[PDB]
Amino acid sequence: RITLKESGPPLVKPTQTLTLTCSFSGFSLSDFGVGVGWIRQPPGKALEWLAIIYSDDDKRYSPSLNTRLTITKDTSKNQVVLVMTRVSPVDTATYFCAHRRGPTTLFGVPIARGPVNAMDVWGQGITVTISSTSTKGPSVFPLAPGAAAALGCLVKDYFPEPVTVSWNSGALTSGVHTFPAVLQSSGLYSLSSVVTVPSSSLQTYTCNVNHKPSNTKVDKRVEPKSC
Amino acid sequence: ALQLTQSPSSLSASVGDRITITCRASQGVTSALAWYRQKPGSPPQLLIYDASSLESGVPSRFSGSGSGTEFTLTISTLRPEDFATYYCQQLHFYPHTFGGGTRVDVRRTVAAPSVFIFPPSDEQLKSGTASVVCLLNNFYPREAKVQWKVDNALQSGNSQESVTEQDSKDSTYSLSSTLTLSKADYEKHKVYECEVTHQGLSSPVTKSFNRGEC
Amino acid sequence: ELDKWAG
Repeated sequence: RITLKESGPPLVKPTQTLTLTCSFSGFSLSDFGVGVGWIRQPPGKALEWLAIIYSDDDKRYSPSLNTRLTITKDTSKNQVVLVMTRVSPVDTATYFCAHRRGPTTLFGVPIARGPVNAMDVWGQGITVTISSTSTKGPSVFPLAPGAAAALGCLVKDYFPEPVTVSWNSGALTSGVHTFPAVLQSSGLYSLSSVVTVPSSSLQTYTCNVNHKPSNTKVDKRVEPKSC
Repeated sequence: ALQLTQSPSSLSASVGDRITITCRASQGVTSALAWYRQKPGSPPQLLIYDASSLESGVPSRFSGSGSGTEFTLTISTLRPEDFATYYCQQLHFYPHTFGGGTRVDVRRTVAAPSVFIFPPSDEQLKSGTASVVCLLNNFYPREAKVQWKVDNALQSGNSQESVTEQDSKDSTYSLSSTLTLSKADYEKHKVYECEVTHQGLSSPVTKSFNRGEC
Repeated sequence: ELDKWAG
């Protein structure tokens, strides 16, 4: 059984250097033709290939990132390290390392190369956020209005993830939509949480927001304005 | 470099259906192509290697064929765990490219979004910023287009949006879009509009308000 | 260029 696992800092600041380690078990980077590669996935985006290293020590890099990447192996520790320099916000992504089989051998003779055509086992992935932001609590603002009515709370400018939002201390669940946060160009996150109700219920509505990182709890009652 | 284009980018289906996803390469990649299935929150999982070989432990309903520039993955009888995003990967040329992915989600009847526009709170305005949010609630299919207009000027580069995951009961999606402006710019205009295009809407729907109107 | 195990 082959397993891989990524480790490194969850948070990194722009211009800094990011070092990611892939520790694995079940194979050796001294085994014939084996490879270990790195692939990343920005939130909501496609997979992007970064680099790979083989047991005979040949290395290859994405041409778009070549100047900022270094991949290396430590055979005796069963680890592969990928160093990315000068990171910027667009480098925020989940980073995965993965195993690549070498050709099948028969009495130590390569006879099948078809198994090298895939990365067959992947690590769970490690989430890395690139922001110069310091820990900071959200500002919470009201969002106020088939014949459904909508209202919500805009949880703005906080760092880092995550934040939790519930409605009426947990009693309101139907019609609730809490969207995934977006990382603003400022380096702070922002999210909305809304709830749809029969245009008659306008019943009271309060969003309970909690950002553990900054010890910031806020309850904000939201109503249909006009005094 | 080499381009790998997946089709369709998104696909709706129901348990028991037969689906086929295709991947086309800009130059021939021989048989060096792999297919993966990735479920939300998890790493991609290898299904098919070398264009058509079934990876060990992978269920037989998955099948891959093709070589050169055109490949296909077919799942013969879709199971609930197959609602996910699929990717193809080329390993003939460096860099070892991935396709854009194809999202497979639960099919349900077309439903237009209920649209709502929210002006910025007076509380936010006092801090100097103005957020205008637009909500597209419970729609299907997933693709939707939101266009912000301020006093009829098309907005660009000053909004961000996020979409919920498919609802497990509804099978619909919801989308939130935030237009952000300084309090000053905000004050220099009157009509804030959120224009929405979607398959379930005969023509675009616009929700708007005039700033300061009381 | 070409993959390792190609040719």
